[PDB]
Amino acid sequence: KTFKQRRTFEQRVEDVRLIREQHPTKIPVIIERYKGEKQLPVLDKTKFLVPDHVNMSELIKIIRRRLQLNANQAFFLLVNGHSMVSVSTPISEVYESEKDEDGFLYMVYASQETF
Ligand SMILES: COC(=O)c1ccc(NC(=O)C(F)(F)F)cc1
Ligand SMILES: [Cl-]
Repeated sequence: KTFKQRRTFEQRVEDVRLIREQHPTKIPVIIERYKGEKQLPVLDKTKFLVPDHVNMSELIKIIRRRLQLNANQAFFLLVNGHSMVSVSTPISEVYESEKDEDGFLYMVYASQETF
């Protein structure tokens, strides 16, 4: 079901190495619905190439636009399994501290803060 489950550590590593060589200015992001989630829809895809200059506040806005949410639907975004300390951090900086050993940046969303 989940991305890590579908692809071998070997395959996730190689894909990240390709994105480096074909989309060098992009952060390779895995974005996934919380397995519990009842309310929000599933995304049309899993793997996103995010411009390395957008901050986390703008990435939340992008995903809310991609889910076509409305103003008063709740949305929470975990990064590397935990809460974002700050939405104003640039995704280039977030990547350098929160990336996985395979080289993706893993995110999970829900309507509840309690995942
Ligand atoms: C130079 O701009 C692009 O080609 C480009 C890159 C990524 C995305 N999409 C997202 O950030 C996503 F996936 F989170 F919605 C949209 C356009
Ligand atoms: Cl690029």
